[PDB]
Amino acid sequence: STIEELAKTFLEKFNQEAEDLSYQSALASWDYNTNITEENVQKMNDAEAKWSAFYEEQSKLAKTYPSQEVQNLTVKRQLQALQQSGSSALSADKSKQLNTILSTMSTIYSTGKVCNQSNPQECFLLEPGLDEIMAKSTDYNERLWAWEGWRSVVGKQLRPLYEEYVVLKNEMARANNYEDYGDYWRADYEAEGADGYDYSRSQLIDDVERTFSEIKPLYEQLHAFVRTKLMDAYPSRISPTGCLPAHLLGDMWGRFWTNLYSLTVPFGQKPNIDVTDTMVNQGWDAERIFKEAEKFFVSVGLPSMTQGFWENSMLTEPGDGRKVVCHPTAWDLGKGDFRIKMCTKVTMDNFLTAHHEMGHIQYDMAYATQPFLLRNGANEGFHEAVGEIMSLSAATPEHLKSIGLLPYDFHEDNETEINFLLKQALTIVGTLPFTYMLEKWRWMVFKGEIPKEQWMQKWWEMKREIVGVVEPMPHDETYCDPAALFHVANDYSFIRYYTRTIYQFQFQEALCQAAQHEGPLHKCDISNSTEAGQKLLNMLRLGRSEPWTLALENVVGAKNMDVRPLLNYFEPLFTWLKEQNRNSFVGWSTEWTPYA
Amino acid sequence: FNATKFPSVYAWERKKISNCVADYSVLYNSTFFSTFKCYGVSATKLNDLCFSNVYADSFVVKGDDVRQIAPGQTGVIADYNYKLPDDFMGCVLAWNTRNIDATSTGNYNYKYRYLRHGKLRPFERDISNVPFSPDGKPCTPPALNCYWPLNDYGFYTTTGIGYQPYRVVVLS
Ligand SMILES: [Zn+2]
Repeated sequence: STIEELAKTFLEKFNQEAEDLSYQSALASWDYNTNITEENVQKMNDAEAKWSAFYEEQSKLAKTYPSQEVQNLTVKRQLQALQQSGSSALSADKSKQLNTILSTMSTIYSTGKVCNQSNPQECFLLEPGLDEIMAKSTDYNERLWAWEGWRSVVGKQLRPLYEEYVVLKNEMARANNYEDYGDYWRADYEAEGADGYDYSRSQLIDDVERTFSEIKPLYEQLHAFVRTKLMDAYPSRISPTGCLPAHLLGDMWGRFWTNLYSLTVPFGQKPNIDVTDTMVNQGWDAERIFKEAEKFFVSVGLPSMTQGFWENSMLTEPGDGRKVVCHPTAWDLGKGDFRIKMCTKVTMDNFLTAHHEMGHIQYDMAYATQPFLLRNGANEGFHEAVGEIMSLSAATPEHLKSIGLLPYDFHEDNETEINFLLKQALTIVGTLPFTYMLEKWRWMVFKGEIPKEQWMQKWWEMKREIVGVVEPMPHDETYCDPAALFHVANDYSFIRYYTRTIYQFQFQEALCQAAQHEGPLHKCDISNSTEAGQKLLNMLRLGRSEPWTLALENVVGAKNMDVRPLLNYFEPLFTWLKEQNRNSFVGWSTEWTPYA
Repeated sequence: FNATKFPSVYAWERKKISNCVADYSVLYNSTFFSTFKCYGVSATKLNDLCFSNVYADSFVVKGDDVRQIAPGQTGVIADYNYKLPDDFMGCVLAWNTRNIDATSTGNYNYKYRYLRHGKLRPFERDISNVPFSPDGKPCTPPALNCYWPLNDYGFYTTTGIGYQPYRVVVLS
């Protein structure tokens, strides 16, 4: 008969059963996470296995219904989202091979050991010691040996598995009538709709590069100031005009430069606002912190939190001795249940993180009315971009003075603003070229353009071409450099960070422009202003029911990514940098390396 | 008066009350009632309107579905489980039962229907469990393209605010 009724009935059945299986799995996972034992893992694994089995058996069963004949965009979008499942279309033995390869890869990454600098008994692993030694040490040799040893272990322990895994993934993708695995990854941004609202995945490469050439001048203006401010730290080790060595960025790989503030400060004679004080004296707690966050959010015009959030969610370290990780997170378990799991403290970072997580929970409640298969973000960047503008707005001195944590006669000093802007730029700007490089290299690998024996060398070339980072030691083809990263050993996408970084500042510029704020954008607080909240909520509710271009157009006014707000945000910082740099800022030339 | 056991939607309980006068005036200082609406009258004509030969319809639903028990309001279960008339209006009273009808391990004793051939007229009750086929051809389950018409709700204790078991009574 007619295809439409068949598709409608199948979608209704799928939603019916998913709405129960997902909730059971989420509840088991939460029960395990709140109380760690040797018995909750079995329940969690049972629920996860049941849900995965049902999803795999029902995903590639409606392929009998063609996707070309559907007339509504709703049903067509749901069917398109459901059809792409993965390895289930392949043979059982191939699926088992892929699963074994993935398990071996994750296991070999998780249990890394590095043991040098003394008699070899002390094993630091990664999480206990390497993060701290990277984030606190000011010695060259320690960081260099840690970097080289960790890579020489993990890359040579992981490379053959990836070598076979890329081939098998490409074959599996070809089984689904795609052309490569990278196309499957970038297919998330494929969208169809009206005459001018459509977006082809092949256009993605065109967009991402086009914006980057507009960020190049500001980034370099940062890249100079850091370099010329490391002469004070390391006397004759980093080149006057050369690329920054990889292991001096304050992190293991170089994702963030946030730990270099102590070495590079504009004015050390003046402190920052409320840095870990006045809350001990005023006598606050977690409940008051969350109450103030809720007050700030209702002052804009967005709905307040439900009672179940206060009743079920834990907001402090348990007093019964139960072991938890309690890494702060916001859980949406389905059936209208939203929770926040976070161990509280009386620092400022907790104060801002409460607002950030409350913004994700606001996004969580935004699109709860959409059907099950579309309850997600517009793409992989919107969800993270929504929650950071709240942290941006909360840290302004106007709100801190309004609350009462600051004296009313404390003026906005000249040095404090530029200090705040520099600290923010030390984190936001520096993460874009790295993400762009990683995604481009992985896409090129999956494309098959680069042969099998020329992988690693080509990778390092991009390091000198986009981000301006030079390898500290030579690397042959045996290594697998990206395999050391967590997001690559357990395969995940990466361009979502780039998209999030652009979208968050687009959103903030639009909202503040709607807030009738005169002056710089760094003093923006949307408090006592409902227009920004109304405009943002006008977009939050869509979910994934419309192509992401229309979702972006509803607040910013444009249909693609624009980078003008990001440059406008750092305008005083830009002028200050151009004034201070009477030298450098003349780019980098890719011939200087530490070893030659 | 009240019972500890409540039926489902497509097996809604019907009670006929006659030769009785009730007030239920306690609703002034009654925060226990989640929602209370009246469509036919606004209590203005209560002085000159005595109650006789009334019907009480009782079932258990979800919060998001309480708005569906009203004239119009197409929804999903308002056309397949319980259809409201356009003229005969009484009152609707729905209250929360999270603390008694919800268990932390699960409660799957309430079912509902979401597949049917043809619309539902007012006061129409469907019980038979016949396999649903979108193109005729009486099926032999579990054959392909031959679905089941029933589902279970699954109210738990730690759900949200609209995904909780609400007991609903309609007085006609
Ligand atoms: Zn987040």
